Formats: sequence, C-alpha cells, structure tokens
Amino acid sequence: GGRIPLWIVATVAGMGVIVIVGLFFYGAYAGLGSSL
Amino acid sequence: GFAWWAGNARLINLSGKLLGAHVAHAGLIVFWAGAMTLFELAHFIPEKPMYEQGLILIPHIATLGWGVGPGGEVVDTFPFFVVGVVHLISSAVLGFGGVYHAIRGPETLEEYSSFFGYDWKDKNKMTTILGFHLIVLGIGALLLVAKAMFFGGLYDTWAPGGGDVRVITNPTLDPRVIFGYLLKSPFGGEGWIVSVNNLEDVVGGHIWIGLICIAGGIWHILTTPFGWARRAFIWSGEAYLSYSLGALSMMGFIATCFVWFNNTVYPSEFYGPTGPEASQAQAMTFLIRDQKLGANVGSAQGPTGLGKYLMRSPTGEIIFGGETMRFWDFRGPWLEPLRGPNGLDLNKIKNDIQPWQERRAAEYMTHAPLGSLNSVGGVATEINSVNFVSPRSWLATSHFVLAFFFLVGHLWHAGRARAAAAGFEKGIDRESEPVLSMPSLD
Amino acid sequence: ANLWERFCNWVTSTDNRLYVGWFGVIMIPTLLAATICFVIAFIAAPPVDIDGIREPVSGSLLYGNNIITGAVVPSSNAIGLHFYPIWEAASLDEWLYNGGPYQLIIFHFLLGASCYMGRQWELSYRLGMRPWICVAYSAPLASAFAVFLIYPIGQGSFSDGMPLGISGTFNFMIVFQAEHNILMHPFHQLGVAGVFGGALFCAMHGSLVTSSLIRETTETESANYGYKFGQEEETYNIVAAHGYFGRLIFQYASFNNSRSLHFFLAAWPVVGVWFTALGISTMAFNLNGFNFNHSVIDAKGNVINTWADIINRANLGMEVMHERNAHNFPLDLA
Amino acid sequence: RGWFDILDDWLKRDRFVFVGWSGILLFPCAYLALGGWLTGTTFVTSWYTHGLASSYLEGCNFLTVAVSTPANSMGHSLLLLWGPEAQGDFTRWCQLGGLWTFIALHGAFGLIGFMLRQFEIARLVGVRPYNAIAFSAPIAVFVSVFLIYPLGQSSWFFAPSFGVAAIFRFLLFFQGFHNWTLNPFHMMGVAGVLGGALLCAIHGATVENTLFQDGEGASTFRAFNPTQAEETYSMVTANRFWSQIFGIAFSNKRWLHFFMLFVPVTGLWMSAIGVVGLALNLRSYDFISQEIRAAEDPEFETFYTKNLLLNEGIRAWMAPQDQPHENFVFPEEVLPRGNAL
Amino acid sequence: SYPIFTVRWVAVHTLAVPTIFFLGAIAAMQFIQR
Amino acid sequence: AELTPEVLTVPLNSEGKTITLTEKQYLEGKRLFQYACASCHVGGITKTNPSLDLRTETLALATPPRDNIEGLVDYMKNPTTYDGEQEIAEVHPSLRSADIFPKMRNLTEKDLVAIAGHILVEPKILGDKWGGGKVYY
Amino acid sequence: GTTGERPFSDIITSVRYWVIHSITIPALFIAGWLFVSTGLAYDVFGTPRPDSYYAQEQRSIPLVTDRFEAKQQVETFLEQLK
Ligand code: CLA
Ligand code: CLA
Ligand code: CLA
Ligand code: CLA
Ligand code: HEC
Ligand SMILES: CC1=C(/C=C/C(C)=C/C=C/C(C)=C/C=C/C=C(C)/C=C/C=C(C)/C=C/C2=C(C)CCCC2(C)C)C(C)(C)CCC1
Ligand SMILES: CC1=C(/C=C/C(C)=C/C=C/C(C)=C/C=C/C=C(C)/C=C/C=C(C)/C=C/C2=C(C)CCCC2(C)C)C(C)(C)CCC1
Ligand SMILES: CC1=C(/C=C/C(C)=C/C=C/C(C)=C/C=C/C=C(C)/C=C/C=C(C)/C=C/C2=C(C)CCCC2(C)C)C(C)(C)CCC1
Ligand code: OEY
Ligand SMILES: [Cl-]
Ligand SMILES: [Cl-]
Ligand SMILES: [Fe+2]
Repeated sequence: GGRIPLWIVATVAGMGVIVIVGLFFYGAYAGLGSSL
Repeated sequence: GFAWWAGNARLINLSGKLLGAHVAHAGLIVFWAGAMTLFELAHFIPEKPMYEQGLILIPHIATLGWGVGPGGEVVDTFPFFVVGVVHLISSAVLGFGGVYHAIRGPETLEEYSSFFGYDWKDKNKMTTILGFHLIVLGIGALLLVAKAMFFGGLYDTWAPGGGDVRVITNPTLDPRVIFGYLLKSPFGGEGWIVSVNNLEDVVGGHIWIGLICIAGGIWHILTTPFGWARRAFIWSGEAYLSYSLGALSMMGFIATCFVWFNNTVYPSEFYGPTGPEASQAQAMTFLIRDQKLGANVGSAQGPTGLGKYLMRSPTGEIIFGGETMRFWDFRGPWLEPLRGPNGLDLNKIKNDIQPWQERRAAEYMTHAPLGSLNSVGGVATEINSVNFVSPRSWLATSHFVLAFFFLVGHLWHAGRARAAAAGFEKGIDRESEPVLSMPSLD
Repeated sequence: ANLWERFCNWVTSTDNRLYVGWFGVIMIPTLLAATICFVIAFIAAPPVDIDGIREPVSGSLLYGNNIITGAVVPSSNAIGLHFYPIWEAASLDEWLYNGGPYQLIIFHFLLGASCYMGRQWELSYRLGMRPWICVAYSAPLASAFAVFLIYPIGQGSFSDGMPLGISGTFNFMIVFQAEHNILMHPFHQLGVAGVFGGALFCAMHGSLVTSSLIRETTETESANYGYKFGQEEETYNIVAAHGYFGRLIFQYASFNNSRSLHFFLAAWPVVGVWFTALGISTMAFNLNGFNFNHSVIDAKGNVINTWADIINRANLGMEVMHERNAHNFPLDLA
Repeated sequence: RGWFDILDDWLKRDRFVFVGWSGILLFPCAYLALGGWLTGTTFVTSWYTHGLASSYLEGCNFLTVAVSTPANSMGHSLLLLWGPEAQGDFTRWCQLGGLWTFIALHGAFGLIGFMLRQFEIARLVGVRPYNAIAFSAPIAVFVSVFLIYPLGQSSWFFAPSFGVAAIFRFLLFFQGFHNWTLNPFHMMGVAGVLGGALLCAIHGATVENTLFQDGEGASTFRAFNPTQAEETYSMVTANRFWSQIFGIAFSNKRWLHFFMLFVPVTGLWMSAIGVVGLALNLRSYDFISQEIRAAEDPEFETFYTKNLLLNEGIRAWMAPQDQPHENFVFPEEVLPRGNAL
Repeated sequence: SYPIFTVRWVAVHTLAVPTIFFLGAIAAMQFIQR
Repeated sequence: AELTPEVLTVPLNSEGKTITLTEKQYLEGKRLFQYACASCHVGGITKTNPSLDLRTETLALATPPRDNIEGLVDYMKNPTTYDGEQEIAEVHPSLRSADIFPKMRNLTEKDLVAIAGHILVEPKILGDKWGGGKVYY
Repeated sequence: GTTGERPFSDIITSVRYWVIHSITIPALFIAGWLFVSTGLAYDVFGTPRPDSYYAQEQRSIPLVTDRFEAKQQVETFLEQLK
C-alpha cells in the first residue's frame, strides 16, 4: 500500500534517468557520430 | 507564510541559521576553487598553451606570477597544486561552521550576544557590519599590492622580451591617472576602466581602493545614516539583498567586457587572443605573406578603393584594412613595435617584422575566440577536427548570463521589498482598494 | 506648499491621464528624440556606408524604398564602437553619410525603454499593486539590448547591429545564422518553445474561458455585454472549464487554481524569451550553436551526410555572399 | 436500448482517460504516428531517398535524427505497405520512405480525431466548443505545410521531414528559394505568434500583480478557491494601471479572453494561406520597381537587394546535396561568392 | 476494492513497454564502433 | 567500404618502395595531426597560406618531393619552402624548432611516421574534400 | 474527484508492484539491447552497417531513381556491395 517510501522511489528513479542520459552524452564522443 | 519553494525566505529573521547558510555557502565557493584547480592541474599538459586546454583558474594564478617564467612558459606547477589544496582544505572548516550554525547552533543570535546579533532595521548596527566588511575588502586589495611589490611581482605581458614576471616598484599614485580612468568614455577607443594597459596603474589603483575601503569602513563603524539617506532607502533585509544584487549585476557586466577586451590583466599568453586581437593578427599574417612575395602592401588598392592591407582610421591613423578596420583600437605587445606617431609605420613594416611576430600573429589568427557549444573551433561552417573554445568566450558568456539574471533578481527583490515595506506585497485589500478612492481619468 | 514639493506632487500624481513619474522624466525626452529622428530618417535620410567600404546603402522612402525595404541603416564599420554624436562630425552631411542617426536613435530608445520598465514598477507602487509586471517586460527589453547593444559590443561594431527596418531585420537574421548557426543553438530553441508555447497557451486560455462563459445575454447581442466593468462575480465557470480540459487530457493535467494558471501563463513565454535574449547575447561572444559537420563517417572514413551537413551547405551560401565586397582575407572573424 | 446505446454507454464512461466515439479514430492514429516517428528516428536510414543518415542506430543524435521524405522518384505515391512500390516488403518500405507517408497520413487522421474529441467532450460537459474552433489553426498549418505544399510541387520529397534539423533545413530552403520572409501572409503569422506570446505574458503578469489579498500567507496561490464566486484580481486596478502606462487598457473580461483566442488563431490561418501560394511557387519574391532601378543603376542598393544575393548563395551552395536526384554538378568557377570568402 | 487491469492500465503499458525496450536498444548503440 | 590494407598502403620514398600502415597507426596519426597540425591544416588546407595544401598532387610537386613517408618525416624535422630554397623552421612547427613550438617536443620518430601516413592516406578516403576547402564541405 | 482506478502513488510505493517490475523492466531493457547487439535491427529495417554505405571504390549515393522499379534498384545496390 505505502510500503516503499515515495522519496526513495524518486531518488532511485531520478538517478536512473541521470545514468541513461549520461551514457547518451558519453556516446556523443565515442564510436558512431563522434566525428573520429 | 512561505511555501517550500521559497523556503530560504524563512531564514530572514533567524540570524543564527542565516549565518550557517551563508558560511556553508562560502565553503561551497572555496570548495569549487580548490577542486577545480586540482582538476585543471591533473589535466594540465605544459607543452600546450593554456587556452588549448580549457583552463580558467590556472590562468588566474599564472597572472599573479606563480609558476610561469619568460613568455608565459610554465616552469613549476607546484604553486598551482598548493593554491588548490589550501582552498580545498579550507572548505571543510567553512562547511563545518556552516552546518553547525544551521543545524545545531543557536537559531537566533541576538539572545546569545549583542555583538553578533542584529536587527535588519537597526541602521547603526547594519552600517557597522558593512564597515567591518569594507575593511576586510580594503585589506584584500592591499594583498595584491603586497604580492606585486614585495612577494615576487606580477606577470607582465608588456615586459620587454616576450613577457615575464616583474616586481612593481613605482605604482601609479597620481589621482589624475587613477581617477582619469573612471571618467573615460566606455565607447570605442576609450573603453572606461577596461582600457587599463599597464601594471603600474593596476597596482596604483589597488592602493587607492584599499585606502578608500578602509577609510570608508571606519567612517561607517563610527556614524549612522544621515536623514536624507534615511528617507531615501528601504531598511529591511530583502531591500539590502536587492541592493547587492544590483551591484553584483553591474560588476558581472564589467567583468564580461574586461575578459573580452583587456589583454593586460588577462594576458593572451594564458587566455588566448581577444576577438579584436585575432582579427588584427589575420591582417598581419597576410600582409607578411604577401609582402614576402613582393607585394607593395602600402600602395595596394583593394576592390573597394580602400587599401587592401593598409588604410586610414577616421582620425587619420594608418591601420589594417578589410573588415578589421573596426578593430584599430586594439593594442598588443606583438604589434606595438610597428607603430609610429601616425599609426602603423610602413618603413618598420617593410624592414623590421621579426619571426617571433610572424609566429604570434599566425598563432592568434588560428586561435580566434570562435567556436561551437560542443567545442568545435572556428567559424560555424567549419568541419569537425579542432577541439577548441577560447577561455574568453567561456568567461564572457557565462558572466553575461549571471549578470543578466542578477539584474532580474534585483528587480524582483527591489519591487518586493518596496511592496512589503508599504504593506501590500500579498495583494490588494478588498475593503480599501486605492483606485476605488481615486477619481476616474475620464 | 513649497514650489519643489508641488512639482514633485505633479510628477508622481496618479491623476494624470498618462502617468509621468521620475522614470518618465527621463523616458519622455529620450523617446521623443528617438521617435522624431527615426521618422525623419526613415522618410528622408540619404544612403549610409554601413560597412565602411564607401558603398552606401539606401534606406529611406525618398531614395527609392518602400515600407518593406526601408530602414534606418546602422553606422559605418569605420566607426566601429566609437561614439559618434552630431557634434563629432564636421557637418550633418558627414554625419548622415556615416550613419549617425542610427546611433542617436538606438541610444535614446534603449534609455527610454529602460525607463519604461522602471515606470511600470513606479506606478504599480503608487497604486498599491504587486510590483512584478516590469519583470515580465524585462524579457522583450533584454532582447532589444541584445540585437542593438550586446551583439555590436561583442563583434566590435554597430554596423553589425540590427537595422531599423523590415528587410534589414531579415538581413540580420540570415547573416546571424551563417556565422553562429543559431538554429542549432539551444537557447534559440528555448526561445521558439517560449514563443510557440506562448501562442499556444494564449489560444488555450482564451478558448477555455470563452468556452465557459455563463449565459447572460440573448442570441441577438454580443456575449461581451454579459460582463460589466468592475463586477464582483466571475464571468465564467472555471470548474466547467476544468471539467472540460481535464477530460480532454486527464484530470491532473488541468489547472483548477486560477492564480497558478495565470502565473504559468506569465512564466512560460517570459523565461523562454529570457533564454533567447541570452542566446543572442552569448553568440555575441561567438559561443555558437552545435556543430555536427562531418560528425558521421563510415568504416572507411567516408563522410556520411546528415541534415546538419545540409544546414551547413545553406549556411556556407549565406557566408560567401554576405557583404560581398568587405572581406579581403579568408576568415570572417567578426 | 440496443447494442449501439450499450456501446455509447461504455465509450462515454467517466474514467482516467476519456475514450468516446472519437477515441476510436484518435487513439490508434495518434499512437501510430508517434510510434512511427520513434521507430524511424531510432532505426531507419535515409540513405536511399536522400543520401543521409538519420537514426540513432547510424550515429545521429536527437537534433539530427529524422523520418525523411520519400525519394523524388516516388512522386506523390501514397506508398502503402501493400502498394506497387514496396509490394508488401516491410524492409523495402522503410528504405523507400514509407514511414513518412505512414506518419503524415495517420497524423492527419489523428488530428481529425483530436478535434472531434474536443467536440465530443464539450457536448457531454455542456460548454461552448471554442477550444475545438481554436484548434482549426494547427490543423490548417499541418495540412497546408505537410500535404498541400508538397502536392503542388514535384513530390513528397520537398515536404518537411520529421526531425529537428530537417525542419531547420526546411526554414532555410524557404528563405533561399521562396524568399518567404518577404511574404505578407507569413508576416501576419509572425505578428499573430509574437502577439499571442505577448498577450500570454502580459495577461498572466497582470493578474498576478493585481491580486486581492485573500489570505495571510506570503505565497498567494493558497488564497484561491475554485468554487469562489468573486474575481481573484482587480479588473479596475489593472485597467487604471494599463490606461496610465500604455494609454489604453482592456475593460471587458470577455473581449480580452476572446481576443486571446483570436490573435494567434488568425495569425496561423494567415501563414497557411501563404504556404498554399508557395505550393505553386506563387511567391512574393521580388519588387519589380526595385529590380528595374537596380538593373539600370549600379549604385542603387537596399537591404532588399542585399538579401537576394544571400538567397542566391543558399540556392547554388545547398542545391546539389539537398536535391541529389537532380545530379547538379556545379564546378567551382560558377559558384557565386564575394571577395575572399 | 480496486481493479488491476483497466483502460488506464492499457494506455500506460502501451507507452511504457516499448519505451524501455527502445532505451535498451539506444543504450547498446553507444558502444557501436565504425 | 572499410580501411583495407590497400588504402593503408602509401609510398615510403621516391624510389617507389611502399609501406602498409596498420589501422592503429592511421588512428594514431589522425590524433597526432589534430593535436599538432589541425589548427592550421584542418581538412588538408593551410589557413595561414591557402595557396599551399596537403593534397598528394601538391606534395608530389614540392622540391624535395613530399608525397612519401621519408619526404614528410624530413619535412617535420627541417621544413623548407615549396621550391626547397629556404629553411622555414623558425615560422613552421618542426623538431628543429621544438623550443619555440613546444607541442613538437614530445613527438617521437614513430609519431612522425603515423602523422605522415595519415596525411598520405586521407586523400585516398576523402578525395576532393582533402585540401579542397569549404566548396566540398 | 476520482474515477475509481487505483491511485498511482499507492501502486509505485507498493511492494507487489516492485516485485513484478524489478523483473519486467530490466527484461525489456535487455531485450532491446539484444535487438541491436545481435544485429537484428539492421536486418529488419534495412539500415546500412558502417561498412555498407558504399562499395570500396565508390563515392556515389545509391539513390532510388524509379518509382516502380525502386524495390529492385535497392536490391541491385545491395548485391553490388557483396
Ligand atoms: C546553498 C544552498 C542552501 C543552503 C546553505 C540552505 C540552508 C538552509 N535552508 Mg534552504 N533550500 C535550498 C538551498 C539551501 N538552503 C534550496 C535549493 C531549497 C529548495 C528545495 C531550499 C529549501 C528550504 C526549505 C523549504 C527550508 C530551508 C531551510 C534551511 C535552513 C535549515 C535546514 C535544516 O535544518 O535542514 C535539516 C536537514 C537535515 C538535518 C538533513 C541533513 C542536512 C545536512 C546539513 C547535509 C550536509 C552534508 C554535508 C556533506 C556535511 C559535511 C560535514 C563536514 C563539513 C563535517 C538552512 C540554513 C529551512 C528553514 O528556513 O528553517 C527555518 C526550511 O524550512 N531550505
Ligand atoms: C563570518 C563567519 C562567522 C561568524 C559571524 C560567526 C559567529 C559566531 N560563532 Mg561561528 N563559526 C564560523 C564562522 C563564523 N562564526 C566558522 C567558519 C566555524 C568553524 C570553525 C565556526 C564555528 C563555531 C562554533 C563551533 C561555535 C561558533 C560560535 C559563534 C558565536 C560566538 C563566537 C565567539 O565568541 O568567538 C570569539 C572569537 C574568536 C574566538 C576569534 C578567534 C580568532 C579567529 C579564529 C580569527 C579569524 C581568522 C581570520 C579573521 C579569517 C580567517 C582566515 C582565512 C581567510 C584563511 C558567534 C555568533 C559559538 C556559538 O554559537 O556558541 C553557541 C560556537 O560554539 N562558531
Ligand atoms: C559596499 C560599499 C558601500 C556601501 C553599500 C555604502 C552605503 C552607504 N554609505 Mg558609504 N562609503 C563607502 C562604501 C559604501 N557605502 C566608502 C568606501 C566610503 C569612503 C569614500 C564611503 C563614504 C560615505 C560617505 C561620505 C557617506 C556614505 C553614506 C552611505 C549611505 C548612503 C549612500 C548613498 O546615498 O548612495 C547613493 C549615491 C549617491 C547619492 C551619489 C552617487 C554618486 C556616484 C559617484 C554616481 C556614479 C554612478 C555611475 C552611474 C556608475 C559609474 C561610476 C562613476 C563614478 C564613474 C549608505 C548606508 C552616507 C551616509 O549616510 O553616511 C553616514 C554619506 O554621507 N558613505
Ligand atoms: C545572492 C543571491 C540571492 C539570494 C540570497 C536570494 C534569496 C532569496 N530569493 Mg532571490 N533571486 C536571485 C538571487 C538571490 N536570491 C536571482 C538572481 C533571481 C532571478 C532569477 C532571483 C529570483 C527570485 C524569485 C522569483 C523569488 C526569489 C525568492 C528568494 C527567497 C527564497 C529563495 C528560495 O527558497 O529558493 C529556493 C530554491 C529553489 C526553489 C531552487 C531554485 C532552482 C534554480 C532555479 C535552478 C538552477 C539550476 C542551474 C541553472 C544549474 C542547472 C544544472 C542542473 C544539474 C540542475 C530568498 C530570500 C523568493 C521570494 O520572493 O521570497 C521572498 C521568490 O519567489 N528569488
Ligand atoms: C600554422 C601555425 C601551422 C601549423 C600548426 C602547421 N602548419 Fe604546416 N604549413 C603552414 C604554412 C604557413 C605552410 C606553407 C609554408 C611555406 O611558406 O611554404 C605550411 C606547409 C606545410 C607543408 C607543405 C605543404 C606542401 O608542400 O604542399 C606540410 C607538409 C606541412 N605544412 C605539414 C604540417 C604538419 C605535419 C604539421 C603538424 C606537425 C603542421 N604542418 C602544422 C602552417 C602551419
Ligand atoms: C545547510 C544545508 C544545506 C547545505 C549544506 C552545505 C552547502 C554544506 C557545505 C559543506 C562543505 C563545504 C563541505 C566541505 C567538505 C570538504 C572536505 C571534507 C574536504 C576534505 C579534503 C580532503 C580530505 C582532501 C584530500 C586531499 C589532499 C589533502 C591532497 C590532494 C588529494 C586529496 C584531494 C585526496 C543543504 C542545501 C544540503 C540542505 C539544507 C541544509
Ligand atoms: C582598482 C583599479 C583601478 C581603480 C578603480 C577605482 C578608483 C574605482 C572607483 C570606483 C568608484 C568610486 C565607484 C563608484 C560607484 C558609484 C555608484 C555605483 C553609485 C550608485 C548610485 C546609486 C545606485 C544611487 C541610487 C539612487 C538614486 C540615484 C536616487 C536616490 C535613491 C537611490 C539612492 C536609490 C583602476 C581603474 C585605476 C585600474 C585597475 C585597478
Ligand atoms: C511504425 C510501425 C508500427 C508501430 C510501431 C510502434 C507503435 C512503435 C512504438 C514505439 C515507441 C512507443 C517507442 C518509444 C520510445 C521512447 C523513447 C526512446 C523515450 C526516450 C525518452 C527519454 C530519453 C527521456 C528522458 C528525459 C530527458 C532526456 C530529460 C528530462 C527527463 C526525461 C526522463 C523525460 C507497426 C507495428 C504498426 C508496424 C508498421 C510500422
Ligand atoms: O557577418 Mn560576416 O562577420 Ca559580422 O562582419 Mn564579418 O562580415 Mn561583416 O559587418 Mn556586417 O557581417
Ligand atoms: Cl549582407
Ligand atoms: Cl577582411
Ligand atoms: Fe485569464
């Protein structure tokens, strides 16, 4: 019902967004589309 | 009264918690200076110009005379390491006091001690705090004078021989020179205080500023605001914040122009060439190349009828031609040897250009401060290859943005401080709407 | 009843049909000077050598322009950022040839517009209002500073400021894109979103309030007569509007607090236009839009073009043609 | 009360996402237009239609990905999956540009579905249908730009491709080829879009700075109640302020909100008319009087002639790569260029 | 008493399910080399 | 298409001997060219003197021919004008002048080979783009 | 002001929800990854791999130039790679 506290769900979800987006920006400098 | 998104406004009348917020925030500032310097140093390569490496703090230290020798060559990186470690260490002490005063310390100070406690409306106390900080600032400016005169000097891009560290023995004290700057026009060829082009004036200005600040600090510790000042201002914490926001705004705009135009306290050796500098260097480069091929650059008429390489400014000075005609107010150490009383001297141009001047112009022309947000260097149509954005573009743009927002911050808090002081910041009283007791306009 | 106090009472009087105020004391002369010079120049000024190459550009109606092509032309590149008032010229003829009127107009206007913003604060204070309408206006004002002052400062010349004319504006735009790739700059992208979104929400709010007007008139009269100026009761049913819009999307995507809604209406285009003003203001220092030219190459190293490379082709065309006689050297560094 | 009424009942149940009869058209078509765009920008090339990479799979980023228009050789083919060009081969269909028609056609029917939804919900709730009427403006823009415009030209190829930078290319194409900034129908659109954004900001700010004090908190949001009868801000003070600041002010709350509907909707409708003209190359490209004088008098120069030189650079420099099916070979010596550059 | 499967449930997963699949595919793409 | 040994095969000297680079050497030479040369020679042009480019046909007609590894390695040690008549070490980066061009200090002999190999391979991939300038962007 | 569905905040803070979705989410992420790492995405969509935009000595785009032979034209371009 209200087990996992909401503020913990938001933190983990938010850091998951940061990870995925960060990996896309790393990819702008490596491999395809990096100009190298 | 305030929602969570305005939560720091709950600190307005909690002097002990507000002290913790300020001191913790100071630790953040000193932390960034410490960590950024180490990051820059960890990434530093001495064989590359600083401005090819995205450095903004190391160039500030080098300008003070630490770590560099003739020509701006980095000779010793240890002063960079020390400046960064000492800042980094000090942020722990400020963080420690900050969080203590914000969480555990007394919530308000005025019960604990009449010295440290304050009421925003106490004009005597407020000007006393101001005076203390004025003295600190005045000491701060004298530290730069101390470094320049007694502890090794400052880096001087104008020094004969390519630039070098130089002790300043004759700072300018003549107030006609020092205050003459404050009264120069900000327009082209004049440049207000941004035109300061020698270290003697820089050091002399800081002697003056230190004395004025210390004098003003003692003045404000000893006095209370006069009645004309009392009737002209709003006396509240938010009003004081709004005044400082306006001041920071003005200073950010000035700093923007300082880093964009000035190559004295922002040496091009470290920060790269200025916009005007790089544009002048391109004309120089092709003057040199064409003249070596046999071109008589003095007599060469360009497509418009103006000289292809050399023309006159609107007041007659011989200057570089092309679109760089706009940049003829540029002055720099690699170019001044070619200047006579009427501008660029054609005899010196024919006979006295040195290889070091050819190299420098080629270098500056190919490091003009143009680049993309993803750090592709050059004009916007250039292909990928060169990873470069000038430190001057980074420092100018960042501080223009900050200066703009702080001007908006000033408007926001100035208007609110006025409304709060008069009692209508929360909206219009339905039972006493001023317009309803006014006559109509028609 | 002192003479200075009587003047002071008139300047700040809330009974003047148009509020004057202390900001108005500066605003009224500077705006009149700028307006009068602009009208006269637009109609009659002779051609101006904007680029300093002795190639004058005709901007005024009497010299063969219409409303769309006419302009007050920016001042000569030979002047750069030098201050050029009338009394620095040997003659008005000189001052006109070199584009002196543009400087007089933009300086008087930026001063008068800045005081216009202050005047908005000032009257709000005399009427007992909240103070932040002037903060909304700082977004268009900052945009005017960017194209009239900031961009010339960073580029070194008022000759690269935006002309006071319709076709001159488009000229400024095209050249800006060739040299800064503004379309690929995120602050301009945010400006488009502030301007597109502002138009969207204007139409949304207008249609939702109009949709939920309470029946107060007959079919033979304008519904507008169902509202009387200064009536105490609201004129539409916000719960009905909320009930419609919440079902059009989903419930929690619709406002039912009018204060929150109108604050949102204020903030979206204001912040978007702040960013686009900041975009011009930072491209003034040549921090340009994203460059993905030749960012995709294949296993051998062949360039694989993207739409960014097509943009570059168009930008190259604008680059090579603009100011076709003003460049003697290969790089257009300013 | 037969099967039709029973279905009516279920479609109009009050639920988290209202469905309605309009939902039968809207939800499939909206989902497919959107899913088609995300699929194409993640996975699908434009190599065979444009000579362009255009997907994340190929190395593109969010700004450069696109679902690109079909090759010029397809004309205005519907490019049905089962049609004569792809012949039911899903892979060939992607490579020939079929996702573009898929998205444009499903998007069009989704827009219809959305406007019917606005009608349907308004009828059930009991409000006037002005939100639907305002939405006519985005519809006119979409159909004029994505359908009418390429239908007047040689092929779909010249419609906008669905991507950030592809649309940027569309803007610049229209400058250099149509001189679209010079077109009074676009200028009226500009005034409607910027006038709408102005009205949005100025109205929001005015309400927020003429509020009545209806609570004691410093956050003034809490002092509003959706069922209160009373106006939450002072129209009388707002009118006085603007009358003294600007000379004139609104006095009628109904006119004001109608005008906010009117200004951006009308602006968009005007621009759509101008694009319909450009479908036929019916441009406002030139002023004949300027051209006659400038041809005869080489000292006559305006911002108008300056811009046409820019347009000529754009055309000659982007056309070979932008219209690859035409096999334009422009030797270096024919390219228009000013001095040095 | 709350149902588990609703029209809402369908709409949510209609969007959420291919979204995570797509994020997985785009993540893998960051490691492709030419 | 791919980086095959045939494209990675470039002349070693004027005599006609050839050398076949590795992919690694090509990528190394591209990185080093960007580090030490691209600020003036991006895309095979010369920003400060556009009359002279890095196209193979241009290098072939220089005196000392420079369309081979040896000629290019020698140029990076002791650059001359295009006719061979004067040494230009004091205005052009080289090992002979690494005191005034500090980026040349830490280039080893194999770095020079990779840089030279990059310059010779790249026109084989890019064609007219290499040294063609903005017309071919 | 509710339509009878279970509130979202109740679902995502519930244990059972996380029991199911700590499996379903990584599985979907892994499936999408494999769609690319196995190369299936190239084949399904016909997207060139980095080695198959051009033939070895080829600098011409394989542009479709016929409406009704288009499918065959692509197929001939592909053969000329292998
Ligand atoms: C520089 C940023 C900054 C600083 C210094 C402060 C400081 C403060 N805020 Mg503000 N605040 C900020 C940003 C900041 N805020 C932002 C961005 C928001 C928007 C979300 C808010 C919203 C906000 C609200 C809504 C409120 C405050 C309040 C407060 C005060 C009490 C907070 C408290 O007791 O928390 C207690 C919190 C904890 C005990 C959790 C642990 C926090 C610790 C300090 C983390 C520090 C970790 C650090 C690594 C320690 C290093 C130790 C080492 C040096 C030895 C305090 C002075 C409150 C106030 O005014 O009270 C009257 C209040 O109500 N703030
Ligand atoms: C401007 C910042 C500032 C201000 C106004 C205050 C003010 C106060 N603090 Mg706080 N504090 C600060 C920073 C600050 N502190 C920092 C940085 C720390 C961490 C070290 C602390 C840690 C701290 C603790 C742990 C306690 C206080 C207490 C107090 C109160 C009594 C202090 C007293 O009588 O000392 C008398 C004055 C001195 C002993 C001064 C000695 C000489 C000093 C250190 C020289 C200063 C160095 C120089 C000027 C600048 C720094 C050098 C640097 C730039 C390299 C007073 C309200 C006490 C309190 O509230 O009691 C409940 C208490 O227990 N403070
Ligand atoms: C952080 C710095 C600071 C701050 C915030 C204050 C704040 C204050 N001071 Mg103090 N003051 C300071 C530093 C400071 N002072 C220093 C260093 C000195 C020594 C020189 C003095 C000397 C001083 C005196 C002698 C007096 C004050 C007074 C006052 C009060 C009224 C100020 C006023 O009306 O300004 C508004 C400014 C004016 C009315 C005139 C402005 C004229 C300037 C030069 C215009 C130029 C602005 C221009 C647009 C920007 C370009 C700069 C230009 C110079 C080129 C106020 C509490 C007054 C008071 O009540 O003291 C008890 C007073 O009589 N101050
Ligand atoms: C020294 C500077 C300074 C100081 C001390 C204050 C202090 C204050 N301000 Mg002011 N403010 C400032 C500058 C400053 N402001 C500037 C420059 C502006 C213009 C933008 C404003 C605009 C402003 C408004 C509009 C309001 C205040 C308010 C307030 C009060 C509440 C602040 C709060 O709780 O925020 C809490 C903090 C947050 C909610 C978070 C802010 C998050 C920012 C916007 C995001 C920045 C991200 C950054 C770009 C980096 C992105 C990277 C990514 C990883 C995030 C407090 C008295 C409020 C007030 O009037 O109270 C009396 C109020 O409503 N301020
Ligand atoms: C600007 C500061 C340059 C840098 C950095 C590099 N080069 Fe250069 N290069 C430059 C000029 C002005 C010239 C012409 C010199 C002359 O007057 O003859 C050159 C020439 C070359 C050549 C010869 C080209 C030819 O014969 O066609 C080569 C092979 C060359 N440069 C190579 C080169 C390398 C390998 C660099 C990085 C180590 C490099 N240059 C940097 C200007 C500049
Ligand atoms: C109040 C509050 C807040 C804030 C806070 C703050 C802001 C704080 C600060 C803090 C700080 C500011 C901290 C600091 C820290 C620091 C430290 C802890 C340091 C340490 C260091 C070290 C340990 C080092 C080491 C080294 C050396 C020595 C050498 C080199 C290397 C190295 C680096 C390793 C918040 C918002 C959260 C919330 C609310 C409340
Ligand atoms: C260091 C240096 C130097 C020097 C400097 C100086 C010496 C400075 C000074 C400065 C100054 C000396 C400043 C001043 C300032 C001022 C101001 C800034 C003012 C302000 C004002 C105001 C703001 C006001 C307002 C008002 C009014 C008007 C009305 C009434 C009300 C009020 C009050 C609000 C030099 C350059 C040489 C060189 C380099 C270094
Ligand atoms: C076409 C087609 C089809 C369909 C398909 C579909 C339907 C699809 C879908 C699809 C989908 C449905 C997809 C999705 C995807 C998504 C994504 C990929 C997303 C992403 C996102 C992101 C990246 C975000 C993030 C962020 C940021 C960045 C910032 C802020 C925060 C956030 C978190 C928001 C079919 C079968 C019929 C067949 C035919 C063809
Ligand atoms: O863009 Mn191109 O860059 Ca800024 O200057 Mn050099 O040319 Mn000219 O003055 Mn108007 O314009
Ligand atoms: Cl032009
Ligand atoms: Cl030039
Ligand atoms: Fe409203």
